Amino acid sequence: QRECISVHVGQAGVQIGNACWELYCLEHGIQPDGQMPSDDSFNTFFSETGAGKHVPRAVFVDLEPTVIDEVRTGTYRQLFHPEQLITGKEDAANNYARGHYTIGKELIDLVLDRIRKLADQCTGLQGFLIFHSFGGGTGSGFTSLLMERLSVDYGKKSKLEFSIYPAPQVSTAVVEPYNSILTTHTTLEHSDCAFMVDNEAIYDICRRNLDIERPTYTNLNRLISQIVSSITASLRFDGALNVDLTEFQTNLVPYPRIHFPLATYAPVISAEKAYHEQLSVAEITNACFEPANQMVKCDPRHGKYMACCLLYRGDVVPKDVNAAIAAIKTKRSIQFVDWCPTGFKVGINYQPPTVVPGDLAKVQRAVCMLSNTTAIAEAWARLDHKFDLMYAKRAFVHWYVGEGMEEGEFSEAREDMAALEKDYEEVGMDSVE
Amino acid sequence: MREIVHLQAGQCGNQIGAKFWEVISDEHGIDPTGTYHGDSDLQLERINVYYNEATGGKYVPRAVLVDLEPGTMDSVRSGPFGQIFRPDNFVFGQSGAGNNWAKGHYTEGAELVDSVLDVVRKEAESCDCLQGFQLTHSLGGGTGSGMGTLLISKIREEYPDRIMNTFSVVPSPKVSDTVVEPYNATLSVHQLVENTDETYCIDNEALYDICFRTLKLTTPTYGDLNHLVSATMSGVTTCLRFPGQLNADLRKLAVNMVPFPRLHFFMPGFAPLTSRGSQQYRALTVPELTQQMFDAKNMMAACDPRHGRYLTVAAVFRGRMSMKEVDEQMLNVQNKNSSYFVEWIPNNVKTAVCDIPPRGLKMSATFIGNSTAIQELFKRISEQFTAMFRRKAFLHWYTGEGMDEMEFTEAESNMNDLGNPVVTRGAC
Amino acid sequence: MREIVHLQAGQCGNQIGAKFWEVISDEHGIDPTGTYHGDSDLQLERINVYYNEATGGKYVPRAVLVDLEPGTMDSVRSGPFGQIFRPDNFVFGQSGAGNNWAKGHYTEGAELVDSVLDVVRKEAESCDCLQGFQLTHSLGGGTGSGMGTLLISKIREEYPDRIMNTFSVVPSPKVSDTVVEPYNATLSVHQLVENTDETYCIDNEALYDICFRTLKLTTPTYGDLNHLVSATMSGVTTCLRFPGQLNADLRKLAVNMVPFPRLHFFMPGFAPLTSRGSQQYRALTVPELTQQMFDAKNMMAACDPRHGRYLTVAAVFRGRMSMKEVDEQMLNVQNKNSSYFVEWIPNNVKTAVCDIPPRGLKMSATFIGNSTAIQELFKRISEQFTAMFRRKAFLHWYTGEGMDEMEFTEAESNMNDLGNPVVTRGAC
Amino acid sequence: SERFVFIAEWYDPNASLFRRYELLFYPGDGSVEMHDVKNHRTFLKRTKYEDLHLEDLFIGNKVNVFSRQLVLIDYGDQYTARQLGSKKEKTLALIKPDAVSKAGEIIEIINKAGFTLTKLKMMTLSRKEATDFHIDHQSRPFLNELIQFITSGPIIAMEILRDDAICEWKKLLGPANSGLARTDAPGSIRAVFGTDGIRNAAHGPDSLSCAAREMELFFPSSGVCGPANTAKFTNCTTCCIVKPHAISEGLLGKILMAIRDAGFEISAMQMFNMDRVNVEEFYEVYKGVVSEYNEMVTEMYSGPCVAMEIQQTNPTMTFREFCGPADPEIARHLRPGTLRAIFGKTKIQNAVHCTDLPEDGLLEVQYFFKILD
Amino acid sequence: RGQCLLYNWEEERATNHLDQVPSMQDGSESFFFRHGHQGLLTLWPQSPMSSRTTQKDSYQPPGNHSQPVRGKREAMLEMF
Amino acid sequence: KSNERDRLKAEWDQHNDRKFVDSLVKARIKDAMQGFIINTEERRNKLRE
Ligand SMILES: Nc1nc2c(ncn2[C@@H]2O[C@H](COP(=O)(O)OP(=O)(O)OP(=O)(O)O)[C@@H](O)[C@H]2O)c(=O)[nH]1
Ligand SMILES: Nc1nc2c(ncn2[C@@H]2O[C@H](COP(=O)(O)OP(=O)(O)O)[C@@H](O)[C@H]2O)c(=O)[nH]1
Ligand SMILES: Nc1nc2c(ncn2[C@@H]2O[C@H](COP(=O)(O)OP(=O)(O)O)[C@@H](O)[C@H]2O)c(=O)[nH]1
Repeated sequence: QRECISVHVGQAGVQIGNACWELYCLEHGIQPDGQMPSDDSFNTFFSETGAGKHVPRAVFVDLEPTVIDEVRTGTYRQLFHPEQLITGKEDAANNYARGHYTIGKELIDLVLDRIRKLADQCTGLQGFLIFHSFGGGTGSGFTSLLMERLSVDYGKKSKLEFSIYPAPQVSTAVVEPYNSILTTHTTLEHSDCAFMVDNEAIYDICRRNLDIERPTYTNLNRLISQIVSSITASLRFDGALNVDLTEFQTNLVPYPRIHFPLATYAPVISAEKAYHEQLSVAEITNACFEPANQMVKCDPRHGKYMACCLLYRGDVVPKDVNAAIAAIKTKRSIQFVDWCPTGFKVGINYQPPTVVPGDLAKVQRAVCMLSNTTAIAEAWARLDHKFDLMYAKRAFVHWYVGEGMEEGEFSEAREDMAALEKDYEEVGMDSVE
Repeated sequence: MREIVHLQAGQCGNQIGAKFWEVISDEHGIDPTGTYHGDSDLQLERINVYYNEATGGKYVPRAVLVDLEPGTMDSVRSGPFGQIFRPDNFVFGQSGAGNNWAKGHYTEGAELVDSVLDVVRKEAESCDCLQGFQLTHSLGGGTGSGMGTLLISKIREEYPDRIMNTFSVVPSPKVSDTVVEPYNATLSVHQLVENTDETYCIDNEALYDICFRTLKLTTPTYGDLNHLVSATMSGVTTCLRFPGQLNADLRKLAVNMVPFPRLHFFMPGFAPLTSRGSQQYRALTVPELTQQMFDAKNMMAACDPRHGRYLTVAAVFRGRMSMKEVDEQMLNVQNKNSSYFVEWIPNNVKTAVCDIPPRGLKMSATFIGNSTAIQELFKRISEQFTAMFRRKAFLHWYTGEGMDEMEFTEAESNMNDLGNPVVTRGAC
Repeated sequence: MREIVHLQAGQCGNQIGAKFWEVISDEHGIDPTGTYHGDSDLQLERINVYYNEATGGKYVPRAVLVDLEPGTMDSVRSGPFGQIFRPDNFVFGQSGAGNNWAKGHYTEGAELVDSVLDVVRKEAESCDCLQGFQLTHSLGGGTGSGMGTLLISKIREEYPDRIMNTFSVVPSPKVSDTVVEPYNATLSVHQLVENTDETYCIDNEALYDICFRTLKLTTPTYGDLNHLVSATMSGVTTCLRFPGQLNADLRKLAVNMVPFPRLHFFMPGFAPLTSRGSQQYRALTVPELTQQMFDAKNMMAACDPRHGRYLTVAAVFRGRMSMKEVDEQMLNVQNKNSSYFVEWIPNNVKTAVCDIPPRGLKMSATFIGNSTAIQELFKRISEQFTAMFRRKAFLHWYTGEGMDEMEFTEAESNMNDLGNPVVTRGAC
Repeated sequence: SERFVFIAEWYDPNASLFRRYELLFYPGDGSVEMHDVKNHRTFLKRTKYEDLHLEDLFIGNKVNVFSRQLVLIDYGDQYTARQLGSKKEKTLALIKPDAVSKAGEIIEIINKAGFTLTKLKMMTLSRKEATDFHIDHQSRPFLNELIQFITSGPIIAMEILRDDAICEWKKLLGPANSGLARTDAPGSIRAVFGTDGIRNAAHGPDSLSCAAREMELFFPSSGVCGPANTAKFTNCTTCCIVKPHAISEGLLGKILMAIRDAGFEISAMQMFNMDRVNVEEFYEVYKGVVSEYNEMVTEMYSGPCVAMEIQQTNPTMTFREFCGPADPEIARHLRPGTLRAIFGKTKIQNAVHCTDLPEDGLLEVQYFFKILD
Repeated sequence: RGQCLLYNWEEERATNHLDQVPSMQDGSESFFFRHGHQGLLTLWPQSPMSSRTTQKDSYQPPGNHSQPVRGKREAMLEMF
Repeated sequence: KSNERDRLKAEWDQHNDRKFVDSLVKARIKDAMQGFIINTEERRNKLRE
């Protein structure tokens, strides 16, 4: 009835997807075997065969082994369909030419065939949830191929990215400034809305609030799994106000180029502090605006909010929400653009968040905020300057140009990112006419 | 399947092969006979990479051992995991180079190079997505220096898309080991800079210091120094084998290190290295691992980075660990010691983590870095040829063999045409 | 609806507050696990005075627990009623207190103030109508002196219309547990005079006097010493939490006990104090209770009330008793000794009677006396400071951390300027 | 010094994960220390505690400290594993179909030696279960006699523990032949309460290997064996509880003494380990009625307890009059002869709980003898 | 062995459980230990491999394992 | 388009047909348990008396 298809590209996107599907299994009561211990809410992410064998509505695609093989060797072996999981035989190796131009045609036909097979058994396709990184070659170029094909094939549908934004300070690669500009330039036209997420911002969140000074990438990925659980839950459960993927993309995106919000979460408490705290709706709303619970290292005070979507889940009083909104629309630390006085969009669900055995706590209230702001121009400018200083004398260009990709697309992507940085400034500028 | 051939040639290189294949047999399970008496089941899967298959659990290694005098060939057949290398993949020829790149690349080699190529194909084809070959030669000396370059070359063509990593024993700094080493190795540098994808220079002298300073071993044997190199040869391919978060294929260690093509002469180095007596007191933790890694003494190549700079560096941290730590300690290094890092390439690191520790350990890392200071190395070797050619020394053989005085010159320039690039960017 | 924010500064203040929270959690029926088991529904009417509610009915204290060394926080946590408090309110610091007012007011203490005021402000904002703060600390020593008086100063600056209660431990004449009690206590009082509204002074020798002569114990412990203070602390704020006739909150006690704004130094007292041997033979009535309060052995500071005139007296009874007993008995006290009460304040006693007694007991009474006899406790410290300051001893720490001779002299001068009106109003 | 370590869980009424902790009892002076396994910090520093006793420290036992109730799951370290390890021995003791009249004496003589008591059933053995029980003497000329005795009256099955409890309970058994026990006169249970060598008082396993199959036959792991000989609908029925208090200090056989000497007919016994949600249903009619319902709840599920059905006899005085008032100190002066007058103290830690309201009678009988095994 | 308090005494006393051993006619030290020692690795060259990868250690099959919030008399009432 | 409306109309009424039955059963079961609640309430009143 109401289903969204999940796609997960790269080693990153597959591991976030494994976190997401573990948490979806624990939400809907799906065990790792595939059956259900014995309502129709499961028909958003899990399909249904006779003699019940609920199977996920995703694809995990990766150009290299050991990552998908980790999933089929692990504890969710029987749950996933065998052709649902896509394995290559040669790693993309951080090269956008080896993501888009050379090794993408060895798997794009099979990936599109499986997408067609999933979309055939889907009465309502509310959209695609694209999980990928701005880093590695697979998650940079294979996603560009994916959106290039989905714009042709399903051009009226909604596509929502949950991108791993590059770390503005630490990073794990030197060609992330290359890959980020190239995938941003290719996917800017074909994307509808892209929530970006920063790993070292979540490191700061974990060390400050979750009190885990030794966090792993499973700890990193479970929180963003909870983000997408908060976002894709109103088309699963019932509640006070129903919010959809189309409603998200049409509320958070003013301009066709400007479709870059920032995600953040509330109760990030660590199961030994959540019961000495009031945890009221007003203060879980107030925790979102602080420049420390943001999932991207980018100061909101260095910018203006353009839109915000607040998704509340649990024992939530809508009038307490409304009072919290009235309180937060008054203080001068938070400013809006002069053309968006109605900037807040509320979505309330009647399902308290689940927990997996792990790091988060039993919470009966939670809120995820999707705040599209022009502050992200500051974060774009850092890796923009990295791209200039890197392209000054042609470092790492030989791999990209010799794999088959033309030289001029570097200048094209550079000018497109420069045009986006230009585009943000007059939208952030106050109106004088 | 991404399989990897382990071309190894020369008495020296072959001894390196032995201890290499030992480390692999150990981190895997292959016994000195073959049967996989492996314990866990995460090691028998990605065996293809380095170990093949044969009715009877036998996992004959996909290696190609070469030499120009049936000497070490036999010393390999009998010694360590000798009875594991296929009887056929022990190609050998009756003669001897004699520390003369010439015989190695023109007269002697020519005879064998042809046949060795045959072995490769028979082995290569078998691999599904042959990740790429890898050679262990010996610039300082004969056979390898010559035969190796000839093979690296002829095989770079046959298949023009397979990272040819080369862990090579570049002539040491002070104490020399062969008078013809100068002339010889220089020829190789020339051939290597334009045939190999990413080489890793190792200095027997350097490892000696790392053996009587970090491992306090009284009487270090070449075998001991050999294990250290073998370990690096294992750390670089860890991900392609065992599982792990943030995997790291060989092509990646390059794509994220080699800035301009030519510049592909790095500097290898293992990490968790403490005295056999003070190990029980070692606090193995990412902090201490990175300390002992991005240090200096613990680099398997005489080329103090402090006197130079660093285009790009990698750190394949194998072991179950908290990436927050890896990420931070990495950044700490970059931020604090900024001078010892070029600025034109921002984010100059390559965090890569596995999930299986080297048997008998918890954490581990292999430092690979494009230290612009590899110049000091090529400089010594070049300040030796011009110290010789000038006085037409020990040149008769080379010339009489089939080489031409002119050819020698070409190398000198090519060398100084690489001993210079690594300076322009190496000062900004 | 009223709330009081509790603060513990220093080790001494921390154990006193821990026994405080145990005693009042016993009175309000709170288990160590946060839930409720009790016998009266009258206990939950004003639980939101000291306890803030949470999810599932798990009442947590509205207390902030601060110290400069993390060896008292773990002791408080590992107490029986340890994990009732908010773990974010455990505002610790990896440093050394150093029993130094300079290091508590102008060093790591003042560095930790900017973080502890954040949770103080949060606990103040999470209330509908806050009335007062209470701070448990000790003058003799650091932290509770330096950081304590700086907390008083900053909280008075941020909230100037609210009552500030401070339960303060002053050094004894019999011993000194450190050697710098005058140096700490003078700079403590110099801040405490022109700031807080209700100082309640407690002395350790007076505690031993009570525990040996009145309670008849031979090995009293710090649990006992802080338990008497906890009973007094629960009985001062009990007309606000439990119902009855003639209720009196803290500001009404302040306006009926503070004639002149500086004269706010009080000596507490609790007097249903029976030994085990005399509990069976006791004749517990209000005529007994008033005489036990006005007996000058149960006064919890080592000052003799017969050496000076009472300015104002306040008594908070608890239990079902008659105001005939209360009013006429306190009148017969005022007429029995009239030279020990002032004449410029006629009818100088305040009566507040709760219905609900402390648990297990039936008729309790807490004594608070603004009297002349605080002059002994203050002049003693003044000549101790003149003796230790005429020779510049124990002073290089203060001069190194940032104190000045001029402000040391200012503290001594203000101590003399408060030693003046206690004599002026006692001699009319 | 000389500390005892155990590993325990506590279920927190907030977030539902079992808090895993480390209990430490000091027998030199009664003191409690707890450590935390999840984060290695301290918890309730070494403090005097005069309510925890040495007999409470047992594997799977249910121990209350500071209302933070613990259940023990491991033996701490190897030291206290040695100290209280190979010590404890589980044994299955059987009251025969005879001497059920004098059941209290036998429960009392188990109680004397320190034989701690963990499971208790009163069952009329089925026809199919008899031949499973008679494996010890199968295909010898005694099956008819032993069948005719065993499957005649209700038996009482018993789980027992102490050190080398096998041979210590054989020492209570004395000679296997009751006539031999009488002729020897060693002061054994057959020497005091036997008849003959086929109907004596008690006989069970001879070793741990036989104790395993005896345990599996009489107390199953999913449960089918005992037909729960209760006669639920017998009109003049009442269900009472020897409380976990009285079980813990050990009063069960003496309660059986006191109630059978008044002619009341005990018809069913069972020990069931109380859980919170199940205690709510047996004490469902008490919340709002009694202003301290919570202490009754936590006393009920603060340990194991035996439910029992009593059949009304002995005219004029009903069971409500035999137990008298609720508080033992009400009963000590007013009606000073009741079992709640003098077999128990405090009000929290009373001896038994009666059916209170009449009609409310078959309900309790059913709860602990039909709608709960 | 070391047997002398000249240089390298600590490591001469150490590692003789590993180094100082080779029979009687194995021949000196370098002639028999020419293929190396058990260094690099700490002290345990027969230690088993770790197979506890992060996916398997962080995605184990979960369960409730809690006390049932369901009364038995409820369970019969709603079931019937 | 036409089969697209027909498919979700079919699924719509298909789970309608069972949500009907079990929702009505749940309402009647709630009525039964509140009747038993009335029983235990008068039972408590007798115990209080
Ligand atoms: N949450 C989460 N983030 C990851 C994970 N792996 C990688 N990332 C992020 O993604 C970036 C690079 O990962 P990928 O883009 O997936 O690399 P790839 O696509 O597999 O390409 P290759 O490196 O060639 O294999 C890193 O900088 C991380 O920030 C993961 O397992 N979990
Ligand atoms: N690390 C290492 N280096 C070696 C080994 N054997 C020889 N070498 C080095 O190789 C150099 C000479 O080898 P070479 O004569 O070229 O051997 P060839 O290739 O057979 O001619 C010497 O300087 C040694 O330092 C070994 O087993 N391990
Ligand atoms: N009433 C009471 N007084 C105490 C206790 N512990 C210490 N004191 C007193 O506190 C004084 C010293 O405290 P102090 O050094 O200032 O603690 P600090 O502020 O943390 O440095 C001593 O003279 C003791 O008499 C206690 O538990 N109860």
